[PDB]
Amino acid sequence: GVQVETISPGDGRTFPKAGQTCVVHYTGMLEDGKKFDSSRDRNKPFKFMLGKQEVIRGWEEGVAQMSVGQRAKLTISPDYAYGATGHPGIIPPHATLVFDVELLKLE
Amino acid sequence: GNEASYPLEMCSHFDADEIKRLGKRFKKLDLDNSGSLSVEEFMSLPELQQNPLVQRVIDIFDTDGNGEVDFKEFIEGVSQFSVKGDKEQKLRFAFRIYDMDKDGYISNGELFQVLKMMVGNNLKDTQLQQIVDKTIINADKDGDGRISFEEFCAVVGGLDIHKKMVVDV
Amino acid sequence: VPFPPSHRLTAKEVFDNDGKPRVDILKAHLMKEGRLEETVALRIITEGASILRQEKNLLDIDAPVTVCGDIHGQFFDLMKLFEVGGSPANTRYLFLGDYVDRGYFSIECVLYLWALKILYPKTLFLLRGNHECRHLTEYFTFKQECKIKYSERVYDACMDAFDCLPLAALMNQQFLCVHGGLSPEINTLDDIRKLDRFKEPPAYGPMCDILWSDPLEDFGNEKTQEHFTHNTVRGCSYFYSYPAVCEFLQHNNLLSILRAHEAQDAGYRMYRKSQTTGFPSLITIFSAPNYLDVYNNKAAVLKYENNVMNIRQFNCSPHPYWLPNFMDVFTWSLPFVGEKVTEMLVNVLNIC
Ligand SMILES: C=CC[C@@H]1/C=C(\C)C[C@H](C)C[C@H](OC)[C@H]2O[C@@](O)(C(=O)C(=O)N3CCCC[C@H]3C(=O)O[C@H](/C(C)=C/[C@@H]3CC[C@@H](O)[C@H](OC)C3)[C@H](C)[C@@H](O)CC1=O)[C@H](C)C[C@@H]2OC
Ligand SMILES: *C(=O)CCCCCCCCCCCCC
Ligand SMILES: [Ca+2]
Ligand SMILES: [Ca+2]
Ligand SMILES: [Ca+2]
Ligand SMILES: [Ca+2]
Ligand SMILES: [Fe+3]
Ligand SMILES: [Zn+2]
Repeated sequence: GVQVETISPGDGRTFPKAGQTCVVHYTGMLEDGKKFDSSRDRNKPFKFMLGKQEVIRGWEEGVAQMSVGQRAKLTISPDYAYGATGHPGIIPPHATLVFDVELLKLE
Repeated sequence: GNEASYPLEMCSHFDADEIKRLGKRFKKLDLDNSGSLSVEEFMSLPELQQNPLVQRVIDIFDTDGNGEVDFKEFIEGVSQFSVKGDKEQKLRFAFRIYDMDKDGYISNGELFQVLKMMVGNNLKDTQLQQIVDKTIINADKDGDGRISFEEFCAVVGGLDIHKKMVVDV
Repeated sequence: VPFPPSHRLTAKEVFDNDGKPRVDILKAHLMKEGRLEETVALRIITEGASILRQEKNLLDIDAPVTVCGDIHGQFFDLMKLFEVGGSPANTRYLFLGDYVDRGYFSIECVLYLWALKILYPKTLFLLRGNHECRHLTEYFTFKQECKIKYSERVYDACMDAFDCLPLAALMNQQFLCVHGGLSPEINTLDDIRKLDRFKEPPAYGPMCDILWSDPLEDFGNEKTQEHFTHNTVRGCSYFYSYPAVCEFLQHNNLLSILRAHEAQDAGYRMYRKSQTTGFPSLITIFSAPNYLDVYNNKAAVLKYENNVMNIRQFNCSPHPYWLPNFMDVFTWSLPFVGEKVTEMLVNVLNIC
């Protein structure tokens, strides 16, 4: 699964809808918390848009559960992420990834 | 196309029925019924919109270089992805995704253009340019400042990406 | 966008006739993402290592001194640090460790700092940090970095050099300067002196603690007054208390414990002060601004002179982009290229 634990509030009413472009800043980490990437590294907010299968499952199911301005910890499981194949160069096989995601804007 | 004309000769992994099946696909796809197939017609259906590689695939398939994918090219093309397809023809296909002008070498500019195509605005151009420069500085083993198939495969060859470039026909 | 210079600096370019490195030539080259000849790089590392090897576990440093915290491979912020703290040419420096990992410019940091140590062996001091070891560098991106930019030969050289790094510093007969902090098995300065420094830090013990300790998350308003407790954060070493620090201080007649090891949003942290002296019992100095490019923190350097501890703050500086783990654009883009290319065909075939 993708377990969401809030870090910062946001308006508890404006959640993202399918087709809507979610503008976010994230910092991905391995289960031990060791960071592996972040949009802050590029000072570029990662923009993807719900529904259209543009991110791993954990993100679709997780970022949907977030309100604008909310900063939360999505704890995604391999099957909802990169599974046993992992991802060449960054993600080791059978890995649980914790994402600190901050829903910035919607467009 | 639907009807007659003289013989199409091709080379592939496909058996008599797989070609028939693919033949029917190419049929629906034909839209204007010209026998060939163009980007406008490929762009025709639902999930060929935000697939940044669609015009790339068309150009690799377009072996005779005339803008359209004819049946022979359609078969030859999809055959690279057939199961029974060898890992090498798949990595060669991959090389062709970056090697825009088909001259056998991935140049700095091509690598930047192909990547920008998929990344869009998720990376600043200076960032993308910086990492393109550093990848070529390191993989360029032979010296000419442009990546050949030999060098591509030296960096990529051990990745299992090709094990997924497989479609059912 | 600028391109990294292909010309690798040679011995005669980096070292002058007196065998003195030309840190100015080095700085300029490194900043453009320039590389040295593996042999030159190795000479810098190895010659600095020889100097460090001769120094004592606990250095004896006189004020004036600019004390600096974690650097973490943020080479371009290391350049700003020197602007704020003063030229090494006329300013005494003391670094508290953690020169590598996190930042993708760790080798340029060791090379510039080692050359600077060769150049100012008696005014620029480097202390050991928990990251200057094998287990952490293999875990994080330093080993991978040495392999991408140079080779494992350079890496091994750094490892053996790191084993030569002093463990602590007694600054102005007043402060105990270390990277992590106190240890249950270190109750006096002699306890540090009697340690064997030349090795990979043990899984536990005095040397481990010095490099790994942290004050309790509640270094003042505690209810217990337990001196040392296991550090659940670090998965090793301890957490030390205000009474613990006040006990070490009184016992060894020290003013305060200056250290780093912990990110600070203001680049520093003054802890609960001594009821006798109106001075903080502990000080954390952190010299890596915008840590991990994530934390939006300021960095800082302690400047101690004429009985005045002045803290200078500084902000982040621009730096080139490296994909996560030095991964190349091909390895980076391929899985996506495969996915989409296959998806186009799946979609194309599914029209029947
Ligand atoms: C041409 C360049 C490639 C192209 C790159 C970009 C647009 C730049 C963009 C900021 C990505 C980062 O680049 C710095 C980097 O982000 C990670 O670090 C990361 O934080 C992560 O997990 N993210 C990113 C944010 C959305 C969630 C998730 C994801 O869903 O990512 C997607 C992903 C990797 C899905 C895989 C694809 C293969 C399938 O087989 C697998 O199915 C199991 C799932 C991303 C968005 C792909 O659509 C696009 C790309 O890959 C990955 C660890 C690796 C990835 O680099 C590759
Ligand atoms: C239009 O221009 C022709 C497109 C139709 C092609 C289908 C041909 C069927 C091929 C099946 C024979 C198997 C060959 C070994
Ligand atoms: Ca047509
Ligand atoms: Ca054609
Ligand atoms: Ca080319
Ligand atoms: Ca070449
Ligand atoms: Fe640190
Ligand atoms: Zn540390």
